Amino acid sequence: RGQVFDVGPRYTNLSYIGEGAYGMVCSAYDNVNKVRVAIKKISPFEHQTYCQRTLREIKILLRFRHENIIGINDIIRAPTIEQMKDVYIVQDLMETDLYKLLKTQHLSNDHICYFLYQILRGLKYIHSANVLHRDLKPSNLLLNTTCDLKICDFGLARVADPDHDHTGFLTEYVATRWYRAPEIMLNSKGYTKSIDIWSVGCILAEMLSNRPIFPGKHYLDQLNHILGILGSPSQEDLNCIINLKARNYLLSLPHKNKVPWNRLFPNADSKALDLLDKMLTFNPHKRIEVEQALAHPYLEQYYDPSDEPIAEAPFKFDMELDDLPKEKLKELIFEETARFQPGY
Ligand SMILES: O=C(NCc1ccccc1)c1cc(-c2n[nH]cc2-c2cccc(Cl)c2)c[nH]1
Repeated sequence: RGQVFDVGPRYTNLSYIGEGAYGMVCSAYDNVNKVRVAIKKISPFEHQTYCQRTLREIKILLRFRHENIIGINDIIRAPTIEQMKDVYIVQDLMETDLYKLLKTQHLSNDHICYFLYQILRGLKYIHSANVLHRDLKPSNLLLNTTCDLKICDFGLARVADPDHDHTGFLTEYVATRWYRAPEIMLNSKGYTKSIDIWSVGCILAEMLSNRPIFPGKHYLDQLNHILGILGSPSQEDLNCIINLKARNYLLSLPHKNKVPWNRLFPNADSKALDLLDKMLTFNPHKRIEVEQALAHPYLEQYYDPSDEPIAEAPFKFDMELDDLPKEKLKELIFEETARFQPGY
């Protein structure tokens, strides 16, 4: 529908689901497994940025194997790099994403607790492979008819690099704004696992009220919203911010008191709010880690370290495809998708 969707013989009966930039997603029938599946068309070979997000995601999703992470069952493309204009990614078909649910459905504490658990169970695996998602948000969280959750879209995911994390004040950033951590606008490049935890916390706050917690309308407004609820950062939290332009801005701000979680979330579970507090901690070094998040009393009826697997092996270092030209990426996208062609 709309435009060309050439998913070959093995997939039939196309139904539009949704799209976006350099992509488009339909549902089809897998004749080999007799089950309906989701397929996403990708046309990234235009400029490097698309190719870059497409290579990462294919490279990661293909090495990752986890119940709460979306997998790639199949990849359809042309037999030659010279004929390849599009690439099709076959993935599990899910009923919906968390973004849609929050629009019309009120979640029970049980649903909130289970959804939270699956997010962290999957995030733990991701960080085990030394990888950051870096764009966690409701729309990147898929649910099926029995409320099984799968994290998707690793287009902004990078290998963790905490040693080269520092940067100047008000540094431009690409991930979704409502879920950007405080330090992003202050002095962080986003190469620390503490980036993801913050977003999860934003997500946990949004699940409690069906509203985004920090809905900034622009870059610096995002920091205002956060400071408006957590209140002024303490002296010790302020001493960790060594960058002067960053520290002075915070200093130039009038003293603001923190708003009690139970003031914002009246009918929320106390154990939930306590964990929310740990996740939405201003100081990234103090912010609770994922494996602590699971061991938290709130997730007590699900927590089981033996049933929450980690990666067999991480990614050695940051993927160097950062300054790699359009041509080499297409070649790499081509080489990464080879295992799915019949002549292989
Ligand atoms: O990768 C995915 N989404 C992220 C994304 C990035 C760029 C462009 C489009 C989608 C994705 C979603 C799904 C999916 N499975 N079942 C339902 C979906 C789905 C739900 C809501 C919206 C879409 Cl567009 C797709 C499979 N892959």
